[PDB]
Amino acid sequence: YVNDPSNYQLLIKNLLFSPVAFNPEQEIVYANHRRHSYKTFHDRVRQFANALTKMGVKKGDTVAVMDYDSHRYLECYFAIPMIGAKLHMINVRLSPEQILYTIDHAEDDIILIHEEFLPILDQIKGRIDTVTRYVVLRDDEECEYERLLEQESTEYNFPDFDENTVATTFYTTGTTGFPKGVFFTHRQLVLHTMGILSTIGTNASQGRLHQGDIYMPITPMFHVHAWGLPYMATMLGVKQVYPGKYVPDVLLNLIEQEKVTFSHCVPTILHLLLSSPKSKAMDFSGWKVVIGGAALPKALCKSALERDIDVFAGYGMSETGPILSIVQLTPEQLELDVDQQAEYRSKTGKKVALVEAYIVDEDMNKLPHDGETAGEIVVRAPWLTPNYYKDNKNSKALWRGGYLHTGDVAHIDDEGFIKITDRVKDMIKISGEWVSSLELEDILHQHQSVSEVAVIGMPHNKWGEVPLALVTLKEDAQVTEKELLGFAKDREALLLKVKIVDEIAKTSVGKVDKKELRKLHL
Amino acid sequence: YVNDPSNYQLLIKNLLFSPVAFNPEQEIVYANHRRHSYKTFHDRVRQFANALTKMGVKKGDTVAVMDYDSHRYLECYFAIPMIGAKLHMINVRLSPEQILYTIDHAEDDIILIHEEFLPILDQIKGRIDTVTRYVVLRDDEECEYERLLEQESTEYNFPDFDENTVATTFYTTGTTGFPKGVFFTHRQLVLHTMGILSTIGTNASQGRLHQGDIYMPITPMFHVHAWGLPYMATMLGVKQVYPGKYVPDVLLNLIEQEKVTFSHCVPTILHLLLSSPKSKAMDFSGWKVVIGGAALPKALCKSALERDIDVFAGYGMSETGPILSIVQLTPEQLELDVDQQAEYRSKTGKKVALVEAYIVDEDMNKLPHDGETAGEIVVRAPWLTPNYYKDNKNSKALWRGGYLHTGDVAHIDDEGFIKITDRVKDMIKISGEWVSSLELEDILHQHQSVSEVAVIGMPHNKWGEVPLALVTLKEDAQVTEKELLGFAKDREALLLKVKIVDEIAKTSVGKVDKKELRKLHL
Amino acid sequence: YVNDPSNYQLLIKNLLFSPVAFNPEQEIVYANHRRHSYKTFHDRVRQFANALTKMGVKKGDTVAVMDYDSHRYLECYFAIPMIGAKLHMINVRLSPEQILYTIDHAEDDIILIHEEFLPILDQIKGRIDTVTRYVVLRDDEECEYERLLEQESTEYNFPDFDENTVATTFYTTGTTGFPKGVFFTHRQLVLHTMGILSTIGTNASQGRLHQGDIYMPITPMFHVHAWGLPYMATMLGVKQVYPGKYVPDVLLNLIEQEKVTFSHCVPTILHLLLSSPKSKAMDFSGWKVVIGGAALPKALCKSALERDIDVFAGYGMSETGPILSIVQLTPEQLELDVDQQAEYRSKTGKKVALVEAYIVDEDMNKLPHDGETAGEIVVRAPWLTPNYYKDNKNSKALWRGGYLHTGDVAHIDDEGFIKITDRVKDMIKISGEWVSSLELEDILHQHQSVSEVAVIGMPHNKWGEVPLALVTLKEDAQVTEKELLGFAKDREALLLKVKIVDEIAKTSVGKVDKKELRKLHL
Ligand SMILES: Nc1ncnc2c1ncn2[C@@H]1O[C@H](COP(=O)(O)OP(=O)(O)NP(=O)(O)O)[C@@H](O)[C@H]1O
Ligand SMILES: Nc1ncnc2c1ncn2[C@@H]1O[C@H](COP(=O)(O)OP(=O)(O)NP(=O)(O)O)[C@@H](O)[C@H]1O
Ligand SMILES: Nc1ncnc2c1ncn2[C@@H]1O[C@H](COP(=O)(O)OP(=O)(O)NP(=O)(O)O)[C@@H](O)[C@H]1O
Ligand SMILES: [Mg+2]
Ligand SMILES: [Mg+2]
Ligand SMILES: [Mg+2]
Repeated sequence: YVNDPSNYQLLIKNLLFSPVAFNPEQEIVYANHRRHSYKTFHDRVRQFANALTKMGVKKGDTVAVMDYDSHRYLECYFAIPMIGAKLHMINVRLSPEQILYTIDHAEDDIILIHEEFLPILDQIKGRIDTVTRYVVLRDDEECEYERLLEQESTEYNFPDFDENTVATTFYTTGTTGFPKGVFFTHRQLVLHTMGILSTIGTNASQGRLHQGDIYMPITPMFHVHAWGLPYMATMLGVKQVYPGKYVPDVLLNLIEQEKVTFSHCVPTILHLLLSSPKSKAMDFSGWKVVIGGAALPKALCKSALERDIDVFAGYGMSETGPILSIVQLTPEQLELDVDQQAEYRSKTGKKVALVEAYIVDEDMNKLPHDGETAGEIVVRAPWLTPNYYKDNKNSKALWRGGYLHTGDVAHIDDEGFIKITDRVKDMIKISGEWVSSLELEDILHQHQSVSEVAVIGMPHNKWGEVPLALVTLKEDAQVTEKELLGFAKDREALLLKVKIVDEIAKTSVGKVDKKELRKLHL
Repeated sequence: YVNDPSNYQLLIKNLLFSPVAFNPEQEIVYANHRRHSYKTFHDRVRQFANALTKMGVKKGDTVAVMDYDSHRYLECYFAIPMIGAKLHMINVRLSPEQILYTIDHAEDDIILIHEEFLPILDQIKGRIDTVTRYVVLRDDEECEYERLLEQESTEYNFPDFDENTVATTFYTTGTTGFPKGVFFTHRQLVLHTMGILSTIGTNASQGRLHQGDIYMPITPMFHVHAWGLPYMATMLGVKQVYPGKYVPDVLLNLIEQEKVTFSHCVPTILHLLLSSPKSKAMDFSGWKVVIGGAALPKALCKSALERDIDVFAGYGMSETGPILSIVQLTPEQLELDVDQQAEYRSKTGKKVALVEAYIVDEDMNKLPHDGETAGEIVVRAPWLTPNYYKDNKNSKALWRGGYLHTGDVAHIDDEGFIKITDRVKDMIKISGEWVSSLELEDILHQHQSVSEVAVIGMPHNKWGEVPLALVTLKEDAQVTEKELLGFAKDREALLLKVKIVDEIAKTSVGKVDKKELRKLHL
Repeated sequence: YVNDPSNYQLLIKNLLFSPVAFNPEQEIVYANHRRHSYKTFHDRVRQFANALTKMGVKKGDTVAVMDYDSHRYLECYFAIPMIGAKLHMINVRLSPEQILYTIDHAEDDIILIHEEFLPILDQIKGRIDTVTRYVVLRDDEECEYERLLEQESTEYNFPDFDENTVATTFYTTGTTGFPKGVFFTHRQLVLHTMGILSTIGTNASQGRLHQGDIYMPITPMFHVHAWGLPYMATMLGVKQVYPGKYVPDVLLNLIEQEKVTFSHCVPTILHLLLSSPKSKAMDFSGWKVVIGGAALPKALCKSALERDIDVFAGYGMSETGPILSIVQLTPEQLELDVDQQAEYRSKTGKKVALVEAYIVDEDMNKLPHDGETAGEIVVRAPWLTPNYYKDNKNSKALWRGGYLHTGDVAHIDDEGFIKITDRVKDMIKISGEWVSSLELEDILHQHQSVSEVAVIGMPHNKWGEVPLALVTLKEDAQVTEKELLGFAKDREALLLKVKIVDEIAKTSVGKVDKKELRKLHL
């Protein structure tokens, strides 16, 4: 087969071999374990490509990875798609049965697994069918990955192919069902990297990623491509530090010792870092954390700002690149005091380059951006999944009306800021209105004796759903007093019914399992 | 969206609206039930398109059909792909559990079902999830299909789209596993129609389909697109007769009364037609039957030829268009007596236009075409399925080495004739050689007291498999005598071990279930 | 670059290596010069590919050919596109200045020229810039083509590429302007071959091309791909005879000696063949000539039919494949006497498979097919050129309204027969009506003393054009008598003005130059 050289294909190999800046002596660091350079990283990628080719991996095969944040994961990220194979990212926090389901669904050919998840694989080994090889990863010289890499040469000619070939795949958390498989191509990943770099690098003076930064991930990195940050960092040729296990002390040592300036985490990990005693005598005025898990609270943002940390929220939903929104503050808003700055930073943010992001009601009428009217977000972007893997009913509901349906209810204002209120499946329909469960669950959580609250909604057969607030307490506070306090705030008349429960069911990842609560409590 | 008009897309709507010949007053006949014209057929197709659009069917939806050969099936064949939807063909001869599996796997949106398969649907109705509507078809005016057609107008503007959009899908019989989903696009179907028309219409004087023929199908028509014949006939604008139930008497009346000249069936139906008493006083010297089920025997071919019937074999395997080979006789071979003509007609035939069809061993070395060396057939054609639906392990084994693996062992000769010997999974490996089970099962079936024979193969742990001949008899013939007769023919020394069984297990369609025999008998 | 094997590309190499029928011992014959077999033809094609690769020809280079009908031209037809280069066909009947213009416009890299056109090249050699090599072709062993072929081996691996790569190009005759460059791709040529084979091979009993025919071209073969016949014949594996110079005696010897059954020519050559004395004692009842030049007259058709020749007209216009219409007679019309059969055969014919062919007025309103209303023909087909080479103004006028504008006025009837009346640029607009010049020029040509007549049209500044009939006579017949005879036939009142001229200007090919007549006579 002969192709004309003029036709250019967007490939990940161009992301690695044609960076914005390449520094041969820049360091890739795996926490207290392994330091090497970029000129060693490229040779390592070529060696891994040779080893994969020797192993029988081809243009259609699937390699699954199950480990922590390390140099090996970045090497996989770059080497497996370049061969033409597909990289399946396994969520290690799922239950072993869910992991078995995802492995059978994806039909992986090779499995690279750390030596820490071996007991999990022991339970799920008899019932796995398609895997011809397991490669055990270790933090010492006894690693099979290192043994397989050290036999091959550092020379490899990476092929080019169509830019629409699938590169990566992973599964959703599954709070509402079984996990859903989402996949992306080489083109989509390259475009996402360039679009996000154009959006966040061109900011005037706040929340920008540039070639002088030092990057350390704090998100799982096996979920949403670690927000695409490991790709972007590799394009900038910046120093990269990989922590591994996420122990707050080792993280607060890696920051400081390595002078990390850019990272991204979730509100729980940020709270753990800020509350650790070792952080009380630590300098934080070089750190730019990006919070993208869910619903950055105002108090956490204010405390982080008072610690002189550049904190801003981002919004992505695991099948949209993932990045769709990033908080960017103009220099006029950089004067505002800590309260107003926290208010602006806590929002989901404005849409990134090449994104439509309309707000819509049902039937698709494109509600106005007045700042209080709420509706589902429908988006168009170069890096959206076209459907779900081996699913057609949910794929059909995903792209209804020619737009991707996120399933999140939000209100946009005149300035373009987006504020998510709830999920579509979690809204409470009283008569014809959609009542967000999050707002009144926060109202009830403002009580001193309330530990946690979940609102679901119970059928009335007269007007519709009626909110049901399942509350777990720490002290003795009475059921009637919750209703009295709720009447004292928020109009719900007498429709707020509160039930005291011993525990509130969670999911495997850690989110609240509302479907399980509906199963137990009507 | 704007497309340039110069770019031409191969679509089925071009197959219908730009035929080789269009005759407005040509007849479409449904046996003793409904006669109409082509000028009524086009209006009917447009009415069905309007009804489907009114029903909510869109460019990605799936419509399943479960009925006999009729005008309605042709209307579905043409109207469902033109809308952009996908036509799922349901094999009604499968067991209801297998039908449920295929329905769940395909995720059909609408189901059109005859009133005869309603009891089957009753068993499989609770466990079906994706179907929003069932349309019951009837042979009287009470048909819901006719009621839905008569409400709409005969005007419709059929959209154009990409020629790689999937048009049809169906599942394999499943003699070796569970059924496998295969799909084809608009381009592939159009190319298959044109290629087969070029191959069979240009024959000099034997076995040709031309614009003066009358076409009646005798194959299921819900399996392999009825060999693509209903499309091809519609391109030629020839008279089409649809029998329905396949009763030999009604078939032998439709031939004669309608003067059918071209058809296609399987050896069992042909034997039933030839053995019917009503055929003893019937003229057959205008009929050209195409036999494509499996292994046209020489005796049947000779008797059909003595009845002055133009009989020739065709080879296709349900995921290759299906047509790959057609027997075509040069005018020199038209002189040969009935025995030599039967020998030439019983073969699978030469490859059709735009087909490679190499013979190969294992490891892919492309064995010579000497006429006795046997190997697997590997093909390349414009109309091959790229993979299996929602399957990746079997898809990977399907296209190994860059060629489609049929799984049939055959030998090709210098003239180009192909003769299938067995299936790959049915070959017996004694020491290093592949022994076809079909040849020695025929040898054993030549016995007078043998009713049927199946050869599978039993492990020896010394050289390999050892053939095991499970034989069902009609009379008293002894186990030792089978071995003695086998030694008298065919070198197998003493390796032919014969076991007498009461019955031989079959599959749902009617083929011999060799996997079940291996499960019962070791 | 790696491509998946499932994706199939329509290429000419598949036309050669995957035919409908391949016969190794079938003969390719070059009249009284060279006989070889197909097994020699394939080796010759591979040798030519090796020689072209050795010469520096690449995937974008251009090779021009300037010779007669021979085996070498077929070898070029097949070998040059297979390499990926572009085959430029040079019309040797154009004036040397026009040939220079076309050569400079196309920018040919290599030129293969016969030893007969060498004096023409001598005049046009200084002013040619892009040609790095001339290869002189001869009918003896001193041919440079044979010398270049005999040095290479008969083994070559032909590459595959995109099916939209340009394969052939040539220029129009230029009766209305300068020649216009038209080009076609591999896909278009393959589709044209298959579509025409499906259309003409499936005819019941008249005018069909099958695998038992013997093919000899009588059209230039450097113009419109010789109607695509050399490709189609090669797909059928039929015997091919190439005459060379078109001497009527050698043609009438090649027919008879080689038993040619299928050919195609123009009315002038057919008249010369029928009027030759050697044809008076010749048997013609196996010959099927296809007449596609222009306007097959009824008298010629009747005389050819009385000679027991199967004659039918075809319509194509050098940028539409070219074939768009072929006359096909149903078996009911095969009973009709010679007069009615000649009437039916003289028409342009019905459209071939996959062709729309609407009749339209100006502004595009799609006039009815009543049989007498005339309008321009607008067509859609898989094998139409998308634009003109290096032209954008005429390309824009070519595809106005989303349909290709042929520029011919015709009327279609209820049965689908098309009858061209004139060209759009040749119609005479009296007040608001379009008067065909051909009809009244035939009326005037019915006079005994008229040798030839051309009607152009002279401005009146009152209602519009007024026909002007320039007539060249053989005898003394008077100007007034032409008008009197014209009034005796045909309503033109007194608007038919006739002028006697000594000679009527023709074009380089031989058609009447109406633009030159407008330049000389107002
Ligand atoms: N910045 C944010 N603010 C508020 N909510 C957010 C933010 N980022 C993400 N979310 C929510 O978290 C979700 C992340 O999606 P995902 O990672 O697939 O988990 P999931 O939706 O629970 N998986 P599934 O149960 O299959 O839908 C989004 O759909 C939002 O509902
Ligand atoms: N002319 C023929 N001569 C001999 N065998 C044939 C012929 N035509 C078809 N066959 C056989 O019949 C098969 C038809 O394939 P198909 O309709 O999918 O049934 P199947 O193979 O049993 N389905 P599956 O069990 O999933 O492979 C071919 O694969 C051949 O093995
Ligand atoms: N069967 C036919 N009957 C009548 N006229 C025909 C027939 N076939 C071709 N023609 C005419 O001949 C033309 C052939 O086109 P072509 O070979 O390009 O010559 P041309 O039109 O003179 N070149 P150009 O001057 O650039 O348009 C058609 O456009 C018709 O006008
Ligand atoms: Mg989600
Ligand atoms: Mg099969
Ligand atoms: Mg023209």
